[PDB]
Formats: sequence, C-alpha cells, structure tokens
Amino acid sequence: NNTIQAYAAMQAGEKLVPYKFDAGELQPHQVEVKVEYCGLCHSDISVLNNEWHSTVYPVVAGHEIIGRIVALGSEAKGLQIGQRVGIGWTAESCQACDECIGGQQVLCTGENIATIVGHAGGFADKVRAGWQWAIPLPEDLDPESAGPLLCGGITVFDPLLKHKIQATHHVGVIGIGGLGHIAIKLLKAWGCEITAFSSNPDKTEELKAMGADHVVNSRDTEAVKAQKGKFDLLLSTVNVNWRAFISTLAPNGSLHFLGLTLEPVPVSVGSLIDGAKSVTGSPTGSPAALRQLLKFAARKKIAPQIELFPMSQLNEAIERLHSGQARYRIVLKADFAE
Ligand SMILES: [Zn+2]
Ligand SMILES: [Zn+2]
Repeated sequence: NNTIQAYAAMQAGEKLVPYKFDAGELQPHQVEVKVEYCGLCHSDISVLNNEWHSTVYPVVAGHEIIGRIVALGSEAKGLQIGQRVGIGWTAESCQACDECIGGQQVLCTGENIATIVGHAGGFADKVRAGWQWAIPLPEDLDPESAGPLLCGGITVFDPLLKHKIQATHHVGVIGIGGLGHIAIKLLKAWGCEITAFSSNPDKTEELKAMGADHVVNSRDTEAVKAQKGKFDLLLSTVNVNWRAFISTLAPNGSLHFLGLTLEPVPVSVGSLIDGAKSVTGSPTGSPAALRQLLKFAARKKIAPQIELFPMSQLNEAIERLHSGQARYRIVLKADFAE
C-alpha cells in the first residue's frame, strides 16, 4: 500500500529506468501527493550525474511537482485531500530552529531534506514531502505550466524580494535558456527595464517580444563594456568575463547567481568597493515566498512556454533538454498505470 512507481538512475550517467520502491508508512509530518506534472531542469541532470557528490543511488529525480494531495499525516495544517499543491527543491525542514520558526525554512540549520537528494522526487506516480513544503496552488493557475515556477520562477522571484527591486530599476539577465526566459517574463510583470545578454544574435526579435527592452551580444566585449553602470541587479544563469559584467552594475547594484555553478568566480575587491556593489546568491525559496509567487502568477501570467512529454518518455525529454532547443521549459505529464 506504500508502493511508488518511479523512474530512477541506478548509477551516475545511466538512462532512467522503471523503478518500484516501498516508501514505508507516511509519517505524521508528511503529506503524499499524486503527481500530475513535473518539470525537468538541469539541476535534475546534475543530481542524476552526481555532479555535486551528494546523490544517493538509486535516485528518483524531479523537483518541479504539481499534483493533488492523496494522504495527510496527522500533523498537517491547512491542507485537504484532493487539493492541488506544488513541491519544489525542498521536501522537509526541522520546523524548530531559529530560521524555520522565523519563516526562513529554506535556510534551516537543523535537519532538512531536499526533494531529490537522499529523497525520492516527482518522476514518480506519488511523492511525499513535509506538509509545510506542499505549496497550495490558486485554483485558476494552469497546472501544466506551473511546475517550473517552483524552481526557475522562485529563484528569480526571491532576489526581486530580497533586493527590494521595483519597476523603476533596470535588471540585466545573462543567458536566456529556460531560466532566462522565466526571468524576463517575471521582470516584465514587475515593470522593470530589462536587458537580456545573449550570445545568439538571431534571437533578438524573440527576446524583445518576450519583454526585453534591450538585447546585448554577450560575446561582444565592447558592447558589454558599453553597458557600464546600467544595472541595479544582474541575474546570471550561466555556467562558465566577470570583471566586465561587474562593471555593468550601477552603484549599489548586485550580481546575483541563480543556479549552482561549481566554477569559482574570481572577484576583484576593488570592483565591489568602488561602487558599493555586491555578489550574492539565494536558494530555492521558503514557503511564504513560494505561496506569494504562485498567487502573483495567477494574476499576471508569468508561466513559461513549455514542451510536454509523457513521463514514460523521460529519457527522450532529457535528450531534448540537452539539445538546447527547448522553448523553453520541459514538463513531464504523469502517465502511470492506475
Ligand atoms: Zn528545476
Ligand atoms: Zn529548521
């Protein structure tokens, strides 16, 4: 009665394979969700490949989950069976440390668990998480495209909150894959002036229609230099000239890293000192911000353009992600036998 059908990597770099496991008894602090959709992004690939030397094999990935509650632990508050919720990067936190009790559960300094790190995620017919991390969806939010908001969306949304970004500010976005695409739509709803840095000069018309006010060839060194002093906030999605880009920050501006790149970034202290600039990063959101983002997306239409695959075609979906051709986020539709 606790069997979960899933897709797992048995070792690093393998094709994902059909995998059944015994989830054990649902614990009082947990909820169980029947998966409807699950987004796919490069953080899944990184865990599948043990890039961060934290993967427990077999690993069931998937951390952009939309589904409905099918079971509640006795400690769950505010939820009901049948309710549509989202589950993102974080599955459990301790609820009692200073960070958790003060509403920063993503910064938990006690025991905490990420959805796909030593835990089974959303590439499955059911998934479990702590009740505070099952984020209620507005009834009017399209479930098919909402999954990516729990990862790509929140990693852009949280720096907007933290840096108190307003419509008057000018924000730059470095690299426009699926993550840069979500950033542009969110920033357009925010009212900001938007510059997109792209190495593909052919995409200039599509980026502008996406909401970008300006498009800069990130390969042109002189063109990046010509952006000196413009940005209150610079959002990097990349994975590879940081002096040149720090120069494009306005006074008091921030360079903010979204995804976990492992390559160290050499920072000249003088470049931070002279303009009172900062380098920062932020995790994948606490429950209050996740709730706020879903509410905002129901009002503004920030959801990404998605390509939908059946979950039974996960390996094909992973190949599509790797091709770079996805426009713009890949989502799996759960299609397990009932
Ligand atoms: Zn993701
Ligand atoms: Zn905690």
